[PDB]
Amino acid sequence: MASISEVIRVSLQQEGRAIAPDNMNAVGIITGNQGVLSTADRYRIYRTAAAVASDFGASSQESAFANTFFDTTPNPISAGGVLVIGYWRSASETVAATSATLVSEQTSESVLIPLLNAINDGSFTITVDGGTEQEVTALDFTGVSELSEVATILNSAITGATVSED
Amino acid sequence: NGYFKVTSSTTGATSLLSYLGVATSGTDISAVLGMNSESGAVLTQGTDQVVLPAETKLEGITAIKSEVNIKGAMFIDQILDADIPGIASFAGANNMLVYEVFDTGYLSKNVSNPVWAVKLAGQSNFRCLLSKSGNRKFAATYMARMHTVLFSGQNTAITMQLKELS
Repeated sequence: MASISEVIRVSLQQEGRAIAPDNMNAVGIITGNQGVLSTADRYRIYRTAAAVASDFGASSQESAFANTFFDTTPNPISAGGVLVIGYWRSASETVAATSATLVSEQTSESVLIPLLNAINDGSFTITVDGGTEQEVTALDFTGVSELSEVATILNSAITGATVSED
Repeated sequence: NGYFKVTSSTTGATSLLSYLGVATSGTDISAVLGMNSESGAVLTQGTDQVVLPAETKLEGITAIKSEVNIKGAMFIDQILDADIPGIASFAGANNMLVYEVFDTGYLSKNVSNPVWAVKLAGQSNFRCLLSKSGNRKFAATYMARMHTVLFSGQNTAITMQLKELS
């Protein structure tokens, strides 16, 4: 009862990821609704009205401007450009305080896995600074094939702090 | 096949030492026969009695490559797990492939699972195969499908994704 969907994976409606280009025509629509974008979340880059709405909501003003933008048959994207949406603090910007955040620079998934696989034990010293500094040792990565797995192992390894992979 | 075999009727601890020598009573055939003492000739002296070599291990495959220079090997039996790393290392060192199958029990990312051990060890010459039935014959049609390549034609390097097997 095996399927095609493992050797020839065919799907529908996947939004191609958009990257900030050097191109002249990477235009911007600046909005004034703090509903989805923060001061830190100063902008966001789009290539399809569908994704625009699926992030903002098809009922949003920004959505409607996105439609009117995307309907011009010569579309800026047709010339290798992107749409962006910015944000300027129209109203009282409330910013809920977040937790301390730690990020790895090394985006490379491939290089990390073998090193973790070889190492049987582990050792690990974080400080939530909420009291006793952590002393974390019992780390095994032998059964890991993906970054999510080492992430979850770390989660179970650090108290009071959730870890994840993005 | 061009070889002249001379074997005494008696078996066990009976020696045909002589390399046909020379008789003073006639014109020799020994020299022209090519079985003189100077002439190269294999003379396996009769063994003492029946011999009972102890049961070797599948590691005794060392002997086979010692005499044939094969490149793709099998085993009728299933290779027991404790021998798996040994035969894998042998494959890596003696520069050949070894195809092996496993039932669904070995389907894990666990170290205790020998195949995942092979993966984490980089023993890439020890190819691991799956058969819910444990169909050892599946190795054969596998070995018989990979190795069909001439290495002198224009384009002959084949993968094995989706190849007809028997």
